Amino acid sequence: HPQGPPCK
Amino acid sequence: HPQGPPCK
Amino acid sequence: HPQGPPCK
Amino acid sequence: HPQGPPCK
Amino acid sequence: AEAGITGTWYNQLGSTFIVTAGADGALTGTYESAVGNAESRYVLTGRYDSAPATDGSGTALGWTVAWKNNYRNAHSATTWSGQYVGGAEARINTQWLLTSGTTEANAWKSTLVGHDTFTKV
Amino acid sequence: AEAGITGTWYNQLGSTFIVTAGADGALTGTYESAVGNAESRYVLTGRYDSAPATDGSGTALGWTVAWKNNYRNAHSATTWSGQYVGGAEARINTQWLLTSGTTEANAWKSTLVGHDTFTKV
Amino acid sequence: AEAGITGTWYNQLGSTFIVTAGADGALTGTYESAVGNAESRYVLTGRYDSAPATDGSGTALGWTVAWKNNYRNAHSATTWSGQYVGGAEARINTQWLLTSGTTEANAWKSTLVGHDTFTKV
Amino acid sequence: AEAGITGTWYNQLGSTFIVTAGADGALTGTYESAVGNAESRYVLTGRYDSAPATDGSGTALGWTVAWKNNYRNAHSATTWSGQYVGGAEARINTQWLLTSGTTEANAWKSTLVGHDTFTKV
Repeated sequence: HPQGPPCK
Repeated sequence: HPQGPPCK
Repeated sequence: HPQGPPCK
Repeated sequence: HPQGPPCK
Repeated sequence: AEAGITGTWYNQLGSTFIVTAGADGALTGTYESAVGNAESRYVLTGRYDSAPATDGSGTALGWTVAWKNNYRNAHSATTWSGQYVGGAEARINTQWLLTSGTTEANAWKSTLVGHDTFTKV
Repeated sequence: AEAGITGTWYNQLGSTFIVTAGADGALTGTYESAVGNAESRYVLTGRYDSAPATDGSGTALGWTVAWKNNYRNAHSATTWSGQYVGGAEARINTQWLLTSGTTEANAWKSTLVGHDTFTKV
Repeated sequence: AEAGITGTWYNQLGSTFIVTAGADGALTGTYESAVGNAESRYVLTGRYDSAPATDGSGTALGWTVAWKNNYRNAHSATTWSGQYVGGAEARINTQWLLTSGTTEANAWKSTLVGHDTFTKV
Repeated sequence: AEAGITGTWYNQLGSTFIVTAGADGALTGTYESAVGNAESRYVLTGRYDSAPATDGSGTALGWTVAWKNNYRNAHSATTWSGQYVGGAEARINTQWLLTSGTTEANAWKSTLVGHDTFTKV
């Protein structure tokens, strides 16, 4: 989801 | 508060 | 999830 | 309210 | 959505909100508090998913109202987050957050939470 | 407030939001998701109390972002409700609601709740 | 309250909760998920204001259910916060928070928010 | 979890909560309001996932406190929903709902929402 932290 | 029901 | 409505 | 911080 | 959203909506407390859903996701309108007298109107601005749906899902949207106009300043703002379900009996089901500006000592108690269901009738 | 609000804000997840607070309560800007690449920008619109304060209270505000742009459509919208505290270390403390459009059977699980603290650094 | 609270309550989704309100504020009982089959029962524990009221206010209460029993482990817990209004048509109006255990990367999306209205019928 | 949960936890406001996590999901203890004087203690009861985890997820839990004891009756109850993350720096991250008993006319404003992070230090 675009509202989240980086996924990294 | 303006968001409430009537006060009546 | 157990908190939901029937799935039916 | 008892859930709040100190009032101090 | 969009055309289905544009119009007047009423909630279970007697409030009325009139909005226009723009082609690209904008939501603009006014919120009127009960009684329905002039000074009960506040500006509202929001956004909605303009491209929601092969499985009958609702359309997500949200809007904000700052409770200040030329008759009242309640030093607070409310945001409504929810979805629009159209059809015979269309409705917008929402949950809202009302935050008042407080000093830092009362910040912990600054936000109320509730829910509203709006219908066209 | 207003001048103090206008600018770039960052939250603890790496998101950036740039906003302009208009004279009469409008909030307009863009929200950028982490990574910081072009396609991570979404439009935001909101309102704030333009006349907040002889007791150092914060300024109530709220804004909405619909998660759709020309690269992504997450079929959801988030609204942030909170207050702006200015000074040496200004911050906007918020609670948010993220609603996804669902079918009626999954409506009960459509909204997530969280909180974000934004700083200028 | 207390005697008025003790009993079976049903919500708009088809869930049933049976509770005993103890003299000193305890709430103990079981929550049953729809269908109504054995394995749909979970333990609930909570508290309520045992001394609520010369102005017809409701009785504040809250309870928690961890979604684990001997047939299911949904790795989550829900808490309901609300008030009991007794009379001809008694009801418990609540707002709830459902948190799932997540890894730290998904912690931001771990809690859902909703509301339930329970009646004796 | 369980053994990791049992103990004293402190939040960023100066409140202290001491709990025992029972083998089968029970949470029992007391919550102490700031100052730390006798009459600041309230009973708490809750539940947690006793069988959480090959991917380092947290343990979901929730508890309730009715704000009544033999010195105070604040006619309200709070429920905390969150998860326990153990390790060097264990913490319980929560969101809470505080509902006060109101008359039906003020029911719309009966619940506040917030979040708390508890640590062992």
